[PDB]
Amino acid sequence: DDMRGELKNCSFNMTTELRDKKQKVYSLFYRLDVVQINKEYR
Amino acid sequence: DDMRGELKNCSFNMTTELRDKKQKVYSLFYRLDVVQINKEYR
Amino acid sequence: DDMRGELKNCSFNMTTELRDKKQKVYSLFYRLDVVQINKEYR
Amino acid sequence: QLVQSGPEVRKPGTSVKVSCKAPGNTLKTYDLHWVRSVPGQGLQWMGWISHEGDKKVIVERFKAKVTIDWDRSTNTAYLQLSGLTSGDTAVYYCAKGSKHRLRDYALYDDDGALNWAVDVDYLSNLEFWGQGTAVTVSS
Amino acid sequence: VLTQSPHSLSVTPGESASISCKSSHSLIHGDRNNYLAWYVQKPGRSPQLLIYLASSRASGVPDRFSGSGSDKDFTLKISRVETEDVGTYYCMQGRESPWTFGQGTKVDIK
Ligand SMILES: *[C@@H]1O[C@H](CO)[C@@H](O[C@@H]2O[C@H](CO)[C@@H](O[C@@H]3O[C@H](CO[C@H]4O[C@H](CO[C@H]5O[C@H](CO)[C@@H](O)[C@H](O)[C@@H]5O)[C@@H](O)[C@H](O[C@H]5O[C@H](CO)[C@@H](O)[C@H](O)[C@@H]5O)[C@@H]4O)[C@@H](O)[C@H](O[C@H]4O[C@H](CO)[C@@H](O)[C@H](O)[C@@H]4O)[C@@H]3O)[C@H](O)[C@H]2NC(C)=O)[C@H](O)[C@H]1NC(C)=O
Ligand SMILES: *[C@@H]1O[C@H](CO)[C@@H](O[C@@H]2O[C@H](CO)[C@@H](O[C@@H]3O[C@H](CO[C@H]4O[C@H](CO)[C@@H](O)[C@H](O)[C@@H]4O)[C@@H](O)[C@H](O[C@H]4O[C@H](CO)[C@@H](O)[C@H](O)[C@@H]4O[C@H]4O[C@H](CO)[C@@H](O)[C@H](O)[C@@H]4O)[C@@H]3O)[C@H](O)[C@H]2NC(C)=O)[C@H](O)[C@H]1NC(C)=O
Ligand SMILES: *[C@@H]1O[C@H](CO)[C@@H](O[C@@H]2O[C@H](CO)[C@@H](O[C@@H]3O[C@H](CO[C@H]4O[C@H](CO)[C@@H](O)[C@H](O)[C@@H]4O)[C@@H](O)[C@H](O[C@H]4O[C@H](CO)[C@@H](O)[C@H](O)[C@@H]4O)[C@@H]3O)[C@H](O)[C@H]2NC(C)=O)[C@H](O)[C@H]1NC(C)=O
Repeated sequence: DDMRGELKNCSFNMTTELRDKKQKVYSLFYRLDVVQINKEYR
Repeated sequence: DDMRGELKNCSFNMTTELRDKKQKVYSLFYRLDVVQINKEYR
Repeated sequence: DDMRGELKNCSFNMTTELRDKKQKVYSLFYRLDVVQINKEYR
Repeated sequence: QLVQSGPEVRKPGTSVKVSCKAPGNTLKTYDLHWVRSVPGQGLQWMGWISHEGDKKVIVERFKAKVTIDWDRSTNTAYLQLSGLTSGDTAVYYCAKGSKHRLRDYALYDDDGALNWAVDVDYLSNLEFWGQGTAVTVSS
Repeated sequence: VLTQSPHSLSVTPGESASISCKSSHSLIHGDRNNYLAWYVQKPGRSPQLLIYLASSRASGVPDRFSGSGSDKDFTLKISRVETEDVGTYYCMQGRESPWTFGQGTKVDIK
């Protein structure tokens, strides 16, 4: 119950070894560590 | 009459704090700092 | 006969003086300096 | 105006070819579209191949049997049909139009360059149309 | 997918007719551009354009043709019609690929 909203998946885009091609890289982050701007975060 | 054409109102594009977005930003530049390539200067 | 494929004529899209437009630019590279993925090399 | 190849009759099973020509080379910046007009059933969009040569979109419903080519040197649009069933017995029109290549999500770099951009393009209009070529398939 | 109403029309010459193309999606890219255009096909003739982006007519079409709308509701209000305006009408949406026609509205003089 204490982790309701305490972790975020926060998948986002990046550039691969080639600066032209794209790569959709997913990660993990803590709620205290991102800010809202589904719902986008930075 | 002295400062006719010695100040340029230039609007352009900039990378914002994030990167997936860009912003339209206007500024004032002295004529001695810009050169032609409204008109496109650099 | 000793340069069969040793030299590669590679062209890319390096940015021009101003960081907004791409320009097609060619160069020569040694085969030991490129890796395949005409074809695509990095 | 535009010119299209004359009316054609084909036995079902083989392929057919249609040529759309511009007068000289006055229409090169405009993009190319192909449309079909089954009588009493409205009009369908065959596809398009753009003008810079970076797009080749053909609707999946006709993807297997229809090919669209553009010869730059002669400035000629080529439409190839393979199945040539009873449903293809209709009038095919070559259209020249313009699009809007908007810039959607783009990944600028730290120094300010452009790593990549989807820059999906939107169809705007089809100003110029061919006279229409009738293709008749009979068994 | 796209539709429009009424399916068929019959208006006395000299009057004004209005046909509405109902879409199924936003049909707006940013806020103002409305990537929907009108195409008219005369009997036994290649279709002719009347108005692109649902806002502005092209060069070579008179003032009679006029289309306007937003979001998903777009109407063309053809005013002061004559015998040269009888034919079928279609609406192209370029907002989403693949781009499709309509089912056609056949206008007739009443
Ligand atoms: C990494 O980069 C990729 C780029 O490849 C990026 O992908 C985008 O992802 C978002 C979110 O998934 C997509 O946004 C969805 O768009 C749906 C419809 O998109 C149409 O319109 C797009 C342009 O409209 C956008 O921009 C305008 C102007 O700013 C704005 O008004 C709109 O609201 C919208 O934000 C257009 O680019 C897009 O084109 C795709 O399809 C065509 C046709 O196949 C193809 O040719 C293109 O190549 C492209 O694939 C399409 O035409 C929209 O329905 C959806 O709406 C959501 O919310 C509503 C309401 O809650 C829900 O009802 C709905 O179900 C959805 O959940 C949403 O807005 C965006 O379109 C993608 N971009 C592209 C180019 O595909 C990733 O997000 C990046 N990763 C990040 C940022 O982490
Ligand atoms: C900062 O970054 C923004 C990013 O958005 C950028 O704005 C955009 O710039 C691009 C680049 O020009 C614009 O793309 C053009 O858009 C026009 C339509 O513009 C009208 O409509 C929009 C709304 O949709 C209005 O906002 C705008 O004010 C105008 O009223 C298109 O018509 C253009 O298409 C032509 O070019 C394409 C390739 O780029 C071709 O594929 C296409 O066929 C068109 O061809 C044209 O040129 C041919 C010759 O090359 C000619 O023969 C044809 O007849 C035709 O004229 C083009 O896609 C885009 O609209 C801008 N706005 C947005 C929201 O994206 C800023 O410019 C930038 N600031 C800088 C760099 O200082
Ligand atoms: C630097 O930037 C320039 C432009 O800014 C790039 O030049 C264009 O690059 C694109 C690639 O993104 C090229 O597009 C591709 O062209 C291929 C050429 O194919 C020829 O042969 C086929 C038959 O096999 C013909 O049908 C075709 O008309 C051509 O005559 C196409 O085959 C490619 O099509 C594939 O992709 C499209 C979508 O992109 C699909 O719809 C297709 O089904 C198919 O899968 C593609 O269209 C384009 O031709 C280039 N133009 C020019 C003038 O160079 C440079 O590539 C870029 N360079 C670098 C290093 O970044």
